[PDB]
Amino acid sequence: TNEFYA
Amino acid sequence: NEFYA
Amino acid sequence: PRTITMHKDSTGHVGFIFKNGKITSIVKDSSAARNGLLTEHNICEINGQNVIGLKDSQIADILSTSGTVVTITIM
Amino acid sequence: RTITMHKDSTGHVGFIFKNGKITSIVKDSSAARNGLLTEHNICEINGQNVIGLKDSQIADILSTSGTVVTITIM
Repeated sequence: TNEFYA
Repeated sequence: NEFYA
Repeated sequence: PRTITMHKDSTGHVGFIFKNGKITSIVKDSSAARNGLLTEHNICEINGQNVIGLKDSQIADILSTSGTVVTITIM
Repeated sequence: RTITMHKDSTGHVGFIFKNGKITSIVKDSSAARNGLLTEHNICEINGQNVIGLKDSQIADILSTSGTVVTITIM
């Protein structure tokens, strides 16, 4: 959790 | 607002 | 279309991105990749539960509170 | 070391990160085609040092960047 997609 | 699963 | 069974990795993820109920991306070296999950397909069912029409946050909650083995039907 | 990528039609280059480190690469993306590597820390984006910045600031820099994104990793 708290991952970011870029 | 995409989601990772 | 089809039914794909995946296993969460050690971070709790099966390896796809979605938005608006549709899979948009597959993660390299992931269970979704190994098991042949396809992009640009709407998610229909997760662990036997109809998710057609649910909000993305409701889908994400189902996925996050699912166990290790996750079976998704797509169209 | 330094990897140059182009945003797709959705505005993404194709990677997931957390705690300042790249954790996943997306299939069929700019990051995949250009050899961005997982389990490496993000040091610079478009020549700006980002070591030490919080994830939301890194995400802000990426989203506010133009089409070409160069990232240095280690």
